[PDB]
Amino acid sequence: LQFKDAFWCRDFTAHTGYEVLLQRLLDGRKMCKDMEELLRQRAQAEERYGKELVQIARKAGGQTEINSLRASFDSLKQQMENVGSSHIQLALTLREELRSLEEFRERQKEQRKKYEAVMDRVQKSKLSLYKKAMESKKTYEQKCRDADDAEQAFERISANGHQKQVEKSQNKARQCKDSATEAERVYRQSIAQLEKVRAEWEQEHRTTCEAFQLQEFDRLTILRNALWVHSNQLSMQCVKDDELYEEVRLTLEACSIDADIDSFIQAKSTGTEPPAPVPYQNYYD
Amino acid sequence: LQFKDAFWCRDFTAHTGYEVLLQRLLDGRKMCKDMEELLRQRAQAEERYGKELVQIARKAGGQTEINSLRASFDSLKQQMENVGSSHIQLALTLREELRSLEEFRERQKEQRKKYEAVMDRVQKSKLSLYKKAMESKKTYEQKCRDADDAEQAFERISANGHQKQVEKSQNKARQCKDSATEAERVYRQSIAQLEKVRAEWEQEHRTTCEAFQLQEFDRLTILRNALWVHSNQLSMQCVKDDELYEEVRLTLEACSIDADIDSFIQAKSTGTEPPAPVPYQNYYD
Repeated sequence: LQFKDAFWCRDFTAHTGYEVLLQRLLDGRKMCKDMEELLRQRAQAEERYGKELVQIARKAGGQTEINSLRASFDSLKQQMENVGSSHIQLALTLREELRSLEEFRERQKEQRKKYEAVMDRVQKSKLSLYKKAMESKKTYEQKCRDADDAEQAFERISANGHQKQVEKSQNKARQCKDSATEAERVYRQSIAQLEKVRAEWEQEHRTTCEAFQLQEFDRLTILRNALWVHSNQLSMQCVKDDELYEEVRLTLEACSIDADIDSFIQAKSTGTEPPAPVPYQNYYD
Repeated sequence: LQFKDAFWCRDFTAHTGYEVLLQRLLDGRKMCKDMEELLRQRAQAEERYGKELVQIARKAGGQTEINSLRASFDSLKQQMENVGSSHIQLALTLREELRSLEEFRERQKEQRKKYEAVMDRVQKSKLSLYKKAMESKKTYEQKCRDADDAEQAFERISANGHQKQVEKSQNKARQCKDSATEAERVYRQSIAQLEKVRAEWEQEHRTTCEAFQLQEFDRLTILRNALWVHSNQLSMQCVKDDELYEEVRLTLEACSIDADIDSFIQAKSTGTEPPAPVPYQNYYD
């Protein structure tokens, strides 16, 4: 199905098809803004979260610990900062995707406005010339009835009437037929002018429908792609973080409880022999 | 080598080995607090981050969109709330791990204080009896020098001195030797009392060292496992989030651009034929 084949109106004076299509583009524009707002707020959350993780890592303690357990705790603080910075970078990625959608939306608005100007102009002219044609049609039909009455009035009083009275109706019927001829010419001219604009309107409408369908195809394409890219970027963030936390686990594999205890003893041992007992010392021996 | 075999002092009055071991337990207690503070702050970040994701999802728009693209956007909002709620649950998980370490830390302090009480009592008694023994040694040696002087005074005048003077110095020298003998028995007893406490101190020291080593083994074990659990819980969060974002991609695979355009046309189509042209209508037909 195409837009150009499904949004016509049997009513000559109705442009509901164009109104419905234009309303769809406005609804699509709102959808693009909502997708933009979600990216903006998500980016703000990621930056706030990422900065907080970095602050926790930089301010965390562990300075009284030594050896392999210290190296494992230091690894966690280091990888926390790496995750936090990676989320700050993710916020920049989301804001670039947001900027791309923002550019696409205004580009579509610019082109949409041009078609709106053409359609508004030709639709107003079409309804104006239709109004004039129906006014000319009414006048033409009244002038015909006026001419028929004048002719019937002439034939009536021309059977036993005075030449002066007949001459009055003779001229009145002639003037009425002249007015009917002129009203027909104006009516025919009104029909010709309306037909010229109707042909232009039909082509512009069909042209606009093809353009509006291309905009909708492009918008649905870029919005579906944006959701796919967004979901992948979030999934890629989970993979990056998992790899960074794995670095902590790898350090933990090198953490041996016995080695740390042996390391403390070797570094801080004060002596291996208890003090000798205090004996009695004879002052003369 | 063990704590009980490596933290002795050859100096009888020094307990640096016990002081060094006690300092290590205090440093280890600070390390447990630092691990507690990191978990506490990480939980706060996860709760704040999780709550923000839920609010973004609940307030996000998309109400003007229809059909499969709407279902994809609604899927993203739904999975955002599921991720946000999952992070709030993660914060509760972290606070339970934090509570477990807090309980372990205070249990160790309670037991540590008990060993400190035993060591403080026997070390002070050991230093007290040593001080008294050295005082008895000083008194005993002074009484001996007094006896030597009294004996030297007797030997001086016993060659050409008056019998009365010689007898007088003989009695003074004998009385001084008696005082030195009495002071010797006091000195010998001081040594015996100190030796009983020295043996008691040595056994208590060895007992405390074995206990302090068991505490260090327990602390290093629970802190190593806490880091392992923490890293695993964060990695499990990456997998949970990745599974939730995968649900969005599954919805996107069912998103067809042609189907959405066809669905809009079928629902909003206004007509398939353009309006007929307005002809000139002869009043006499």
